[PDB]
Amino acid sequence: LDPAQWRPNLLTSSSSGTPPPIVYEPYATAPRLFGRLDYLVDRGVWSTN
Amino acid sequence: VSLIRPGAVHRAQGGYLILDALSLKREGTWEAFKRALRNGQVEPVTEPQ
Repeated sequence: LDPAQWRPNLLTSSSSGTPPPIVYEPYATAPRLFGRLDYLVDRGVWSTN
Repeated sequence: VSLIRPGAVHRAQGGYLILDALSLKREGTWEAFKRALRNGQVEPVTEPQ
């Protein structure tokens, strides 16, 4: 069992909602819009979770 | 965080940053510098590795 393989990755923490989230992003690169997939290199082996 | 080398922008805060327009347009960093100055964002260069 890989512990880091089954854990809820927290994306956004809720606030009062007043005002609702206002995310302004000047860049439109996909890593900034949709997020990027950081990898773990274990013994020269690339693996993500 | 301990391995972030500063740049011209970081050393220029609270002071005066003097650049070269020919250098900006020739090196292709004009758009990145403009979005850095307008928005406030700075992105230290990261290798793809």
